[PDB]
Amino acid sequence: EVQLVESGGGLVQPGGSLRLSCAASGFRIYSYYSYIGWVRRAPGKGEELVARIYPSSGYTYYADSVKGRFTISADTSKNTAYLQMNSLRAEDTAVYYCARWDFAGSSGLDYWGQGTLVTVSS
Amino acid sequence: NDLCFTNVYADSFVIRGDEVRQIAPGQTGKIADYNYKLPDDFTGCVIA
Repeated sequence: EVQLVESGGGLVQPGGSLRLSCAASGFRIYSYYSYIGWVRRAPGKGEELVARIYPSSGYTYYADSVKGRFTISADTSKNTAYLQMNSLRAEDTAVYYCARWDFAGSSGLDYWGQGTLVTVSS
Repeated sequence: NDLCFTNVYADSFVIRGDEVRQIAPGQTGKIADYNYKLPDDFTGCVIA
């Protein structure tokens, strides 16, 4: 029942952009202060944190490697987290995954989506 | 180690590395849903 459901991967031209979408199924995001972010695994790498959005607090947080280019947003009516990746480069090819952090007094990313591949190439 | 059980079951299988994350409570996917599923209320260990 409770799961992270995602789609939106594909091929993007460097300098352009691609948007990913991860739906919250079995739970709501805003009303429970649940936080949904994105993680990526570039070829040759392990997991890298990309961004997290907290609609209930009105905040977005980012990893240093994507600051200034990637924007994380959410639609609280559609109960969906989105990652808007602008100014993509070949180095950003990765499988992108959505992941769930609940508010806390520790916490962490326990729920994961399936992942989708974002290929950035000319 | 401080928790006593009547039985501990060591369930064993081989999967693709990107599906390791599906052997877990709270998960869905081709392995989590059709091959080997853990309960959301899983109090055990997933070792890979």
